[PDB]
Amino acid sequence: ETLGEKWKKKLNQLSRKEFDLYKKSGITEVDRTEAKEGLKRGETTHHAVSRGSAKLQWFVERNMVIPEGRVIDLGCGRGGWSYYCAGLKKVTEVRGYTKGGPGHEEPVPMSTYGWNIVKLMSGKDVFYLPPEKCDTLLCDIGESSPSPTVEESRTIRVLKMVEPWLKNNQFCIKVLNPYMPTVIEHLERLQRKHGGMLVRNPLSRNSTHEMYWISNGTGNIVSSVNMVSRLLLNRFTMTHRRPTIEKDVDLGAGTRH
Ligand SMILES: C[S@@+](CC[C@H](N)C(=O)[O-])C[C@H]1O[C@@H](n2cnc3c(N)ncnc32)[C@H](O)[C@@H]1O
Repeated sequence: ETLGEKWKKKLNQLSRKEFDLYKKSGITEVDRTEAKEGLKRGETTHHAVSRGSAKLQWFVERNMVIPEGRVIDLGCGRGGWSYYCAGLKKVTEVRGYTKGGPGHEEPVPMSTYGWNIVKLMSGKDVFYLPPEKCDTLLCDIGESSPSPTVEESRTIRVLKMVEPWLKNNQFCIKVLNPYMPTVIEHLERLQRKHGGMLVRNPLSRNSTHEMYWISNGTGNIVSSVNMVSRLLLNRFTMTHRRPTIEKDVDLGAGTRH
């Protein structure tokens, strides 16, 4: 049994109180108060539509994925990754796909900087989408469950779905459950063919073991995964540490050339 699986069982043992104290212990998170207030008033400039704009920003500002050209955003939800990429100088097109409907977030229209190169499309199940030419492949799909075997299957399905989109392009792909042995085997095969590394984002909650497979990096996958399981296990053992609060992103306004 893996370190990750032991973490999961401990997480499933927690009360809602213990869980709520645990999920943010020691993490980093952005302050959404201003954005939530302005979005509630219908403002369409400056605000990120979700915490996701800041999450992708963390990887980009570290050169782990460098978005360029035609960007595909699989599972875009409200659009936080798509709107963020739309303001980056090398990006020329952003196409987001998400399921919508009951249980799922719908794209939110915005006029943040570069909005004119974004098209977000709801009613799209990516597991039925034919792959398209693109220079950056982004994917943030993976629903948590209390069952890690369910999570194993959802993770493997995503990795099998993304591979035909990958053709010597930039990428950032969520790996919901990276500690199950079968997932490891797949990731190791994928890194051999397409390179990259798995990376833990500091803005991810302790309630998920998600890691992101990014195109610009090298490293040992098993080692990076076990380090996260050790980190998440250690955070059970202490009284809640309040999260390191950071400033949310300002996505600006206006068209781009
Ligand atoms: C964590 S959210 C992504 C957030 C987004 N990156 C942002 O910045 O706001 C994951 C999204 O994937 C969508 N999703 C889940 N399964 C999907 C599927 N099979 N096809 C398309 N979208 C899916 C969910 O509805 C959800 O909106």
